[PDB]
Amino acid sequence: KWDYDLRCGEYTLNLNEKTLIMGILNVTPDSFSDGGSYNEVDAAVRHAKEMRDEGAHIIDIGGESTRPGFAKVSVEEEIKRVVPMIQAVSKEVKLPISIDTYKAEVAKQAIEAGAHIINDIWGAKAEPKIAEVAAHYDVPIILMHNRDNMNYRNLMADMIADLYDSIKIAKDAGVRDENIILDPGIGFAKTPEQNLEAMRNLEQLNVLGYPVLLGTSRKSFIGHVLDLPVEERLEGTGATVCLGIEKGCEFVRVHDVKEMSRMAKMMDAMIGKG
Amino acid sequence: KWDYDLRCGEYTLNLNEKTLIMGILNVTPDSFSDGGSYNEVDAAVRHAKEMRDEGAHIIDIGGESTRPGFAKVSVEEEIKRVVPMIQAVSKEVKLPISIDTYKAEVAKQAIEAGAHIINDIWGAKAEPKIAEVAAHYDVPIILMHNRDNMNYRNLMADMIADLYDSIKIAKDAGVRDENIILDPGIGFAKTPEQNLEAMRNLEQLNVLGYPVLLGTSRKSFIGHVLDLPVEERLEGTGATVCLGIEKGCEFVRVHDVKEMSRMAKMMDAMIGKG
Ligand SMILES: Nc1nc(NCCCOc2ccc(C(=O)O)cc2)c(N=O)c(=O)[nH]1
Ligand SMILES: Nc1nc(NCCCOc2ccc(C(=O)O)cc2)c(N=O)c(=O)[nH]1
Repeated sequence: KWDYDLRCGEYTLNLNEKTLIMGILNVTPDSFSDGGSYNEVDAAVRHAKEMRDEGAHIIDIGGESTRPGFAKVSVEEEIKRVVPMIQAVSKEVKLPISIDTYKAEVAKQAIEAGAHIINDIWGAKAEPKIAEVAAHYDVPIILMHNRDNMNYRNLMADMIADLYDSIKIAKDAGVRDENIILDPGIGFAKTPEQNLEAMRNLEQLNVLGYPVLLGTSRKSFIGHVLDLPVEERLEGTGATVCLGIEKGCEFVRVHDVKEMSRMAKMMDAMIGKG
Repeated sequence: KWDYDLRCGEYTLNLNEKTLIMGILNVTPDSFSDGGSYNEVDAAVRHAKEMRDEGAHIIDIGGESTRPGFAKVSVEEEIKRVVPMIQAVSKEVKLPISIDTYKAEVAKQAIEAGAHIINDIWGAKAEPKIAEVAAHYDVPIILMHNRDNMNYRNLMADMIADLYDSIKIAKDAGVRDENIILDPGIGFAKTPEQNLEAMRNLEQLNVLGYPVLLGTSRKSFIGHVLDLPVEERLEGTGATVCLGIEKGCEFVRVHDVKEMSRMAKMMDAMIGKG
């Protein structure tokens, strides 16, 4: 399949050999500072080493603006939190880092402080200027599907159209094709039922010709199906990661790294990946 | 898909609604008797109730002749062990029971003592007379793929041919089509690599037009891929059960019932089963 590797500055990721595990960094902010305090940076570094030891290939690190139950946060604010965490994890853990942000100033600073991949939940549509940051630093950029409504004419046809609008924004900024990753955005502007329909038809995403990241870890559509709370979603999650790899994804973005790494590796063996 | 239900005397199994979990009964024999002692029958009954409570739809119970690290055992011997266990589990747990045996006298006695399904690892080839027991009691019969060599010309073509030889034995004894289940026999007369090749191509088994049971729970091909001991094979197992359901299986035969039931149910939701 892939005739190139994902170039991540110091690191190379081969897309043919294995499904790549991206581990979700658990960020617990210190009640008493706006960023860079010992307890919260040390929590982040130890969690990254755990994930590295359990099999992660990329560490994903987010600021308050994109991470669930928080209010919106300033750009100045998001940078103080996240940049000390990038610096520490980057020096201390030998894996590429993706910065999860949709804001172009936050992406730029995160890269300067040692990030390799940009993870955008708005697919360059919130701030088109982020695709300019990508092209300049020449870093991979994940363009996730998202929209500000759930009025689909045909769920998958529309998702593909919305992903191409993202791809067009990126390429018009000089983003090289080999620095584009797509994401179907499970959980984002989709009913519980639309989420399962996108799972059921993920293979259609491969016609665009770019690697696909999948992120279903613990999402509430799992809780919809199984009737289970967030901490009881492991098995449900593992089902979506296996279906996702049978359907052609190159990455998955998971909390339960040790578990999902074993499922990934068994699946790779069976489909004949690598 | 299925225009009929699996009729199991007292119980009916709908093949369209859900993947059916068959739970593997843990049989720990009493050092001091040849069968029917309290400790070992009570262990069996409590394990069945655990599996019922965790989501199992069928309980699978085997005698010494088919269960791994034991020597061959007599017919008289296999009946004393297994028949007290059938009687107790059957009265006490409200689910169909399958008797795992390839011997026609053992199958007959197990049914008389309350079993609903026959599970034959030799596919009626060890003792063709078992298909006569099936037809008479009019019970479902699982015909697993197995052979006495690993000289395949084309693994899957040969498996399908060997399964049809089984089906021909069964039908020539008066086994109704609706009482036939096939099994690709993962682990049986196949290298670690042949096992993955059968996983990769299980969907071909559906051309025969019968429900398919899959049993990969903890098998050593998982240990081959992941380099993990028997008790560390949960994630590997879950991968094979999901690929198996994406490929059209109606049953899986599992040790880890609670876990594999959640994965089964998420998968059902995504493929649109039920
Ligand atoms: N690209 C991509 N990013 C994602 N997330 C980035 C935005 C922030 O999302 C978070 C979701 C969960 C967590 C957490 O549980 O700690 C932290 C952050 C996806 N899912 O949340 C996804 O499916 N794909
Ligand atoms: N039909 C069918 N029967 C099977 N087994 C019946 C024969 C006895 O096999 C056992 C395998 C494991 C265990 C156990 O771990 O307790 C007990 C019995 C399959 N796998 O072992 C299979 O994949 N399909």
